[PDB]
Amino acid sequence: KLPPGWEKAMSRSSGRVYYFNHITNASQWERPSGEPARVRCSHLLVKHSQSRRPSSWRQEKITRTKEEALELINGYIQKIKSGEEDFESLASQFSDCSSAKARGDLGAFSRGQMQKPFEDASFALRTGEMSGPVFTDSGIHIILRTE
Ligand SMILES: Cn1nc(CO)c2ccccc21
Ligand SMILES: Cn1nc(CO)c2ccccc21
Ligand SMILES: Cn1nc(CO)c2ccccc21
Repeated sequence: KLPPGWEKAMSRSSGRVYYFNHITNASQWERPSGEPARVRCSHLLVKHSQSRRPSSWRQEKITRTKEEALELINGYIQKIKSGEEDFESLASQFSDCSSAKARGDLGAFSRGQMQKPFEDASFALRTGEMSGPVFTDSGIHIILRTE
């Protein structure tokens, strides 16, 4: 039926069908469109107190809760989807990953290099697509597949 990871669901608030991807946590109204040795991704990381390393270039001691991290991630996704902000702009300003200085770009990678949920989401994204919140031991990620 649908590309890897996609399923149909019903909006609680509207009653209209939508599509959700359980690998990437992406969700959208439109039916999803249409694997490579490597992908290229950018990400925005929000760390929390249970991150493997609760520290970043933004904050020496990261104290926010995982739930608070998820709310930040949700808010960034909303601004990216509305066009109010660009992913690259938000990553540069707010990613707790040092890749913030490269607008979140991580370069190209294969399977067997990244943390597993990150890898799975990255390879399930089509070129140009963005994930929903993806959880790893680093924190919570928004992932943008660029190649
Ligand atoms: C961890 N990481 N990975 C990349 C790849 O762009 C990068 C670039 C600048 C700073 C930190 C970085
Ligand atoms: C600048 N740069 N680039 C990469 C991966 O390409 C990387 C990984 C760890 C730290 C810095 C890094
Ligand atoms: C080893 N590894 N795994 C991930 C996935 O979060 C990651 C992100 C940035 C730099 C290195 C990284």
